[PDB]
Amino acid sequence: AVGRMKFNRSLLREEIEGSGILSKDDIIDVMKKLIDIRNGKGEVDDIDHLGNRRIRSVGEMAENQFRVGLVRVERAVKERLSLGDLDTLMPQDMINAKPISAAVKEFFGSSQLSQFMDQNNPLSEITHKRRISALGPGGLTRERAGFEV
Amino acid sequence: KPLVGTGMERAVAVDSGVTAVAKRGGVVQYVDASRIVIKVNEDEMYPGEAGIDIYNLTKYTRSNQNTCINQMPCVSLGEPVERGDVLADGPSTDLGELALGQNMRVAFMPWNGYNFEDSILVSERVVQEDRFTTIHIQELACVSRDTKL
Amino acid sequence: VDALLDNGRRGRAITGSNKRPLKSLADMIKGKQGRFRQNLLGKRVDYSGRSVITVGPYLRLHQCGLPKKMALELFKPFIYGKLELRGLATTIKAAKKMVEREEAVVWDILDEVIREHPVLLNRAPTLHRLGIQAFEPVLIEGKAIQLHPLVCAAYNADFDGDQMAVHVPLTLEAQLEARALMMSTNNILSPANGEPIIVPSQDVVLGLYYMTRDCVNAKGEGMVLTGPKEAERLYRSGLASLHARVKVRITEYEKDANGELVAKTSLKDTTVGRAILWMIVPKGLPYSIVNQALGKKAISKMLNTCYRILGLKPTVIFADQIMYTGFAYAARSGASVGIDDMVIPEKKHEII
Amino acid sequence: PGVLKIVKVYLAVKRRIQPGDKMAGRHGNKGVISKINPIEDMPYDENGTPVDIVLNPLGVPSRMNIGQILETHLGMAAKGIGDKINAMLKQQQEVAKLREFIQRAYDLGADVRQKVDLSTFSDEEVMRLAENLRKGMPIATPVFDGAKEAEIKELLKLGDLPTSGQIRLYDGRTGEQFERPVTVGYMYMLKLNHLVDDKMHARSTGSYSLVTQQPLGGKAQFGGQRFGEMEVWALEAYGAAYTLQEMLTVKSDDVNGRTKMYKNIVDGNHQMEPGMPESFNVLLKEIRSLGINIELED
Amino acid sequence: QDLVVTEDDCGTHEGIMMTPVIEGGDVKEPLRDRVLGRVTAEDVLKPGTADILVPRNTLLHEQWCDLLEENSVDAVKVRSVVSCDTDFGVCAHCYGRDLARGHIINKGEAIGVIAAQSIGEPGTQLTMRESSIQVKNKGSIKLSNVKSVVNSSGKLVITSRNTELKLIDEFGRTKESYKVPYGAVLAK
Amino acid sequence: ARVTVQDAVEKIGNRFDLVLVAARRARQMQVGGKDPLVPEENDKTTVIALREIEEGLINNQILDVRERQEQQEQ
Amino acid sequence: RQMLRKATIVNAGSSDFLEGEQVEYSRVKIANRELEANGKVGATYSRDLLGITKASLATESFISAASFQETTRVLTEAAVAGKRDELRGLKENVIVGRLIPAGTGYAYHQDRMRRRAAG
Amino acid sequence: LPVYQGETTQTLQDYLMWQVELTPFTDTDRAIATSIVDAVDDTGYLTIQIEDIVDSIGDDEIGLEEVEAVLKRIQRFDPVGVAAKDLRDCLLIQLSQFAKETPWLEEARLIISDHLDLLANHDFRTLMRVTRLKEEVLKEAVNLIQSLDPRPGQSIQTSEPEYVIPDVLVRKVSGRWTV
Amino acid sequence: AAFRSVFPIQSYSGNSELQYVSYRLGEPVFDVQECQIRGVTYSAPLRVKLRLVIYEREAPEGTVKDIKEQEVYMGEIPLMTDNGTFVINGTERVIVSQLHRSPGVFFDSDKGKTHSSGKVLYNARIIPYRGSWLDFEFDPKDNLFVRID
Amino acid sequence: KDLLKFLKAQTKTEEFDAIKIALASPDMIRSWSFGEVKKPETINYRTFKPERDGLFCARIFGPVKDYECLCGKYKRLKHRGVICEKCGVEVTQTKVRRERMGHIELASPTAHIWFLKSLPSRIGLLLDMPLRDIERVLYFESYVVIEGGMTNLERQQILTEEQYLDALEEFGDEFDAKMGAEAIQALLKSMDLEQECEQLREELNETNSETKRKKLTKRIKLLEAFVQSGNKPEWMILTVLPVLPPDLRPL
Repeated sequence: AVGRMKFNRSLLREEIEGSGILSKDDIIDVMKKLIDIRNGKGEVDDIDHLGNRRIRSVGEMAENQFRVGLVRVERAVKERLSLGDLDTLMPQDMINAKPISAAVKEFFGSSQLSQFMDQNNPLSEITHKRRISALGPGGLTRERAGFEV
Repeated sequence: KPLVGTGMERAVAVDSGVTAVAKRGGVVQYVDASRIVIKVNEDEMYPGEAGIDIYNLTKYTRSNQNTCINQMPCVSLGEPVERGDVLADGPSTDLGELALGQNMRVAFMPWNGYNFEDSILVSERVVQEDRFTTIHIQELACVSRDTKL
Repeated sequence: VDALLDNGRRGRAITGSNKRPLKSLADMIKGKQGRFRQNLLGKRVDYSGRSVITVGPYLRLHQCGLPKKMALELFKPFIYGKLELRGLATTIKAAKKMVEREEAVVWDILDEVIREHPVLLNRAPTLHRLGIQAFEPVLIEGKAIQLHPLVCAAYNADFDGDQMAVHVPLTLEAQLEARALMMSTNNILSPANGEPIIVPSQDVVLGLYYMTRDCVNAKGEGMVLTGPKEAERLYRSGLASLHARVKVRITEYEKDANGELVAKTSLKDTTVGRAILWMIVPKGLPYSIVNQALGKKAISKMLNTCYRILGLKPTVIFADQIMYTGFAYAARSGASVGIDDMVIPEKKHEII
Repeated sequence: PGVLKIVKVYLAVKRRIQPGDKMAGRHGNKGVISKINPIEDMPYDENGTPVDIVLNPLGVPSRMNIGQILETHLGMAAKGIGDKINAMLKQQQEVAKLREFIQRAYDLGADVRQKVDLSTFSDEEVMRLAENLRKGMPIATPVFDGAKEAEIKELLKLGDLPTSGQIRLYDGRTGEQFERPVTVGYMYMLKLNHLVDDKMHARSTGSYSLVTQQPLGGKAQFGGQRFGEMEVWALEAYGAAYTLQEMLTVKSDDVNGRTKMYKNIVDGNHQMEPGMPESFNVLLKEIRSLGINIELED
Repeated sequence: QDLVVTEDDCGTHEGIMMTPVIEGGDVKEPLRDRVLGRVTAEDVLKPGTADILVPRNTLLHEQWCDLLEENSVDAVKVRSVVSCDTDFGVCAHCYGRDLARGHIINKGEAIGVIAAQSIGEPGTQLTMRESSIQVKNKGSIKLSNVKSVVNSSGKLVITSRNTELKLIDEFGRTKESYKVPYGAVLAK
Repeated sequence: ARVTVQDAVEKIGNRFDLVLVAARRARQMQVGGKDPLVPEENDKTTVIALREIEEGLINNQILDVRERQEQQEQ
Repeated sequence: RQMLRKATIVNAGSSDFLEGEQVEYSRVKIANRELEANGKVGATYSRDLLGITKASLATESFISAASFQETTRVLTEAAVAGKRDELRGLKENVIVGRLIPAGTGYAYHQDRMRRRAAG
Repeated sequence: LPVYQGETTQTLQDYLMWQVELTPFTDTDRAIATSIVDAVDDTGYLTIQIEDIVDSIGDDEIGLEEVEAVLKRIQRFDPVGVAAKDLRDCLLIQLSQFAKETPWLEEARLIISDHLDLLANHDFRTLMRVTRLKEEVLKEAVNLIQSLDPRPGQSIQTSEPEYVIPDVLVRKVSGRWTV
Repeated sequence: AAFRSVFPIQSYSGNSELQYVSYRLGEPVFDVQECQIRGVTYSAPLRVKLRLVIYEREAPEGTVKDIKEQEVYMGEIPLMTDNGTFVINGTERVIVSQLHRSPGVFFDSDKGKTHSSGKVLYNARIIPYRGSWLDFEFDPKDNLFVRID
Repeated sequence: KDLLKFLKAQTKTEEFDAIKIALASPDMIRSWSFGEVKKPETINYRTFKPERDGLFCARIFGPVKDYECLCGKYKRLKHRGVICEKCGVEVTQTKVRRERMGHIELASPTAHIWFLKSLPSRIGLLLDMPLRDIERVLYFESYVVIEGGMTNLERQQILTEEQYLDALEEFGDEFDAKMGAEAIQALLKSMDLEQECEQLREELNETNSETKRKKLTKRIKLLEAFVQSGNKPEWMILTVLPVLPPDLRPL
């Protein structure tokens, strides 16, 4: 929805509130803007500008992992309900706490961002809690490929 | 705390969260080497709550960096304690200040060339002055490892 | 049978239950280490442990500082052989028990062994031949080997956190090779550009300049004498380097004849430090060559001139005495610093 | 399931400084512990105060960091104020008099913040605070809004300290009054996570690993630091073929010839036979075929 | 890896002559040490006519340098490696001492071993960052084969763009070139 | 012990055989049957060999001549 | 001096009508042929130099230059040659442990060759 | 990956040979020591005596005397009592290597010499009566003899690994054992 | 939001649907100190009252039965500490912060030496927060180049 | 062995100067060949005993861990020439275990594309001619014409399996069909390229152009190089192959 808002703003669409879907009208407007810029219509974007980056948070990462697990969970639920729908069982025919817990563990520990606490100094600890970096699944994807960054 | 200050050290010690805050406390009554019994005033003593604060912290916890983490109280007994007040000083804590540094009186003038550009020269009295004595903590675990034999 | 097409190379050729194919006999001969095995063999080493950082304020360059703790942690075979030859190791287990006992006589035997065989060390980075050198090692009982500031440039380091090297020229040929090429005093000037590699880059030259210069003219700046007691007066009172034109009977036995020195009596007025430093150096160059402000580049130039004139051993001796005397004078000054030493001109308030 | 039980045993180790330590300072300045002499060697002050920590002056101008100088001046001021307070306590000066002195110390300088003594802290609170602050004058400075250097000089004067701090000394080895009266103070130092003892590492003949009989296995135990290809190249640049070959063969993993080598070393022979390399033997054994490269030499 | 000191001498008068690096305004590098510690070819002759400065094979330790500086001769043909008539290794007459070894490099040496990193030494190197004519001091023209043609003005236009002057103040030493294109006119 | 090695280089000139001569004299002295012609001062055997070589008494021709004389005398 | 090797040729000159032959090998052959036996045997040659990475391909010690960057093709080439490594480089001698004719190794290889001349 | 991994006498066999090679011995002496060491059972004693090794070689040069001398030189090298060979003299060698200043050392030596049969039944009283000594007089000696380098490496000498391929595995899944 | 994303689960025309009423979070088992000493991966159980509703076939939304009583428990959630730390496997673990480019299309240039022909390309990159990333470059031949993922 | 020098003979030192590495002929492989093993097992926990004719098998790949044999017969380091009747393996020092790679014959070759098509077909370029066809000459799906003058097919004539069958049906016993061991390459090794070298030299001399002078003088130089070598050209796909020594294949 923020991505749709940014797309609308780039299309100057006043109704920034949009879905994650795409439309041909946006593509046509984008092609027109690119052609105009080729003929001269504006300046190029700038990643170094703070207005060009959308950071993510630990709660946000946890919610992302939770939804990532919920996607496969809903897929399995639909697959199970498709076959043998004639049953009045409690909502536990596909309630798999193990996959959810495993996804939670992978999100929590199994991540480069994740690391043990560094209380070498309490200030050092706090700063390590105050860490800000682009490395990970997104942001600094590759240590190579860039110098002005 | 080092002789000099920058003004944020007490706030730094607060924010580290290694000490114990007197979370709704009024007076420190029976504080032991690990057993701090602190009585809060009846107004602070929430209804159904005695306002009696029991603190039992981990002493000399083996640090992840193999260092030492211990909580040292500064109050003994029977003292009117402010709510949310730091109770026991942690590592690198002096009067509630996070200062991992000792101001040693010194002089900056190379002498007999015994000290080069990157050298440190100290005296025997300072060696006996026990300043910067370090307390590391190691680890050693064993397991049963049940076997068929 | 063919060089390739083995281990199911044709069609199926992967390991069972392993999506990664086994070391196929289409590639078994090349284990992928091979040439890279030989190269990693070229880049690897074992035992002869190393790594240290210390400053050898003493221990003149014809020497090397070696921590006594880790000392003989390798020389244990040499020490045991020494004990057996002296009989302190009647048996191998006797030597092991004595080593576990660590007798002071064991320390003495190790010292005797070291007095015969120097050691070789190298720097952290691998840049030039200057990082590795051979000098007379000595037990230091310290935690990091301490090196005279002489080879400061040689290791290409800055007395900061770094790891050194430890070399054991076990072969007699190895010992001779180290004492010939890796020998520290064997290497003087930078063979690369031909320029003199060795030069006191620290405040040693600053101490010399303090010696060979005057503030303006101190008390008794006009003192006239001969020179023998100049050390006493300069150290105690009556004269200082900060005084200018302290008259001094100058006599340099310059090698006027072919390989033969000739002296002559002058009366050069100077500062306290310059005249003393003049006596300190050798006899070859004129006192005027010493008589200067004693600049760092000038120090290097004088070093080159002496090396051209005199040779090696006198040059090494003069360099060592120079490091020592520079340390001494630098101590004599003290020379602390402060904010006021940086005086900002105030006219910039208007030029700005 | 593998272990029916697990037992963790914890041991804590103390640590004093050792020769070659790692001094640290928030003024960026880093220091390596060099040597500690008898306190006699330290130059005596005017009050006889022996030198404590000596900093090599030649470094500071290169750093362009006055933070050393600022720390010296401020720490000298704090230590002197604490000295005055302690002298008053030893003389057992009046509590109100000590409060007035501390208030005069605090209110001096530029206008920053508000504090009034003999009016705010309880007399018991004041006494406890003074006893707490019995080793120096507690100070705090803004990151970008600090005090004045002239204010520092005035504080030094108020503390009976030289405003620039410059002060001569009498030597500790010969007592000689060193020139250039030195400005100094209570300058902080810190320690580094790297420490001297752990860095110590050496070996003669350790335990061979499961690969190539080399010293390894992920233990800082008689390990053998891998040589460098540039390092080996420069070793060749020594031209010491006998020494280079020793580095390759003795400083290696093959313990097979180590029997002959140890026999030579114990006998003092210190000689190794040419033969064929263990890798050369391995390649010759793993010969895809024979050779048509010429087989003759010196 | 091919560096080797095997040939004691080349025996061939062919070589390379070294001259001072007169780069930019003046001599960016004088020819007083460029090949000082080298034994030249028979090119050692004094600036005076019929006057020889040194023999064919002779390394200018320190005295030949002084004599050459007196004679103001800027160049002489000298022996060199590769040109060192060896075809395997090099002439030691074209190898020299070049280091603390006062005598020339011994047989079996390898300056290429001493090389290979002499260039590599600047690992700390820094990278990635005809009208206005003036003379330095007194000096001659030394057009250096500049074709002169009848010009519109009363002078000889540079018919060849290879118009490179030279400011030789009093001897073979020169100050600056001040070369000009074919579009220039000789104002002096 | 010796601080600098220059006299051996001067007596040799090639700067390569001097260490070789020192090692060859040292091996013979350590194995036995050889007597140092220079007065010993509790130093290393290679040190004594280098000192004797620099004195002008040990070389690659004197050693060979002595070896030949010893072999012929058997 | 190392920047150039394996010079290009045009005329056979009774030696070979090829390109990229070692300039030193060609010169030794010319000295041993034209002056010695057949002055008419003179091959036209054009000296050439190129990049070092390209120069990595050509060498003498068959063991060498193969590990340099790639060997499977290099092994195939060396086998198709059957050519002599001859311990051509001192790096080859060391990787084999042979007396690298360097310094003390120079004298070692020299005495070893003196012996091998007698046998 | 030529030859996997291991250690000196990983299966209890090469430490003795390495110690022997760490000592001066001739080619025949080294061969006799190797015959003693390689023919050492999993109990650490020499599995095949000098006679068996000589017969397998069939060489008169490696005689019984040479093999015995090599074994005696390597009787206590690394560890003490290697190639022990029906270890009765190896116990005496361990006792002699142990300092003779130990109490009741003469009593222990007398017990180990030929009183082994009496102590085999553990009849200490009958053994003392046979030795004409007071019962438990050599109790310290008897205890020391018990603590006398049994099989030298003993358990370390016992590198007897475990191998098993049962045709079934009874998991006993919830009782009524699931075969 | 995350639960509502995967909240509706239905059968393949099986006349079955799934939903959730409310989630009950299980309280922590071992104390943070107790878990830490025990080394257990400290967490908090999560139980979501699910809603399994069975619709009678041939009955349009004709529900036959409801199993809307299953508190679907899906593992345990590791609570961020009061000190904020994560307690992965008991380890005081910290996951680093992530900064990513703002979702949407960015009108970039991607011109210059990248063109390697002295042509200024008009290459705008669409960085949607989900789905394939996009870039539409203006080729040197004045032809827009579209690349999907 | 008197053992007075067998221990001395165990350690031997060669000059190891100027190595020899190149191709060979199958006879030398048979010299390097020592034994034969059949099972594919590495190690067995049933008895913790060496596998019979398996990987690192007894009587193969060199000596045993101890001088004791795996069966136990002739279990002594003194025993030098005594070979255990239960299993014929070296009861000696284990250096031979690495120094004993084995080789089996089995008389069937295949494509050595590892060297034949190394980089840009290193050996294929040297072979030139129909390089790809020479690589596909085997397959055993061709049986190309090997000889036969009565049939209208060359000695070096291509005849795929269908082509070979049609030739056999038409010309009868008038044509040959090379396949199998080296396939056509067996005849090519039987063949001589001296005429090919002369033809390539003549073509380079005459057919001289931008492409005409190319790839043929290269072929001529490769032919001259092979002539200078002269080894069994059937070495590309030979008849024997090394077996990993027990101290060549680890765990």
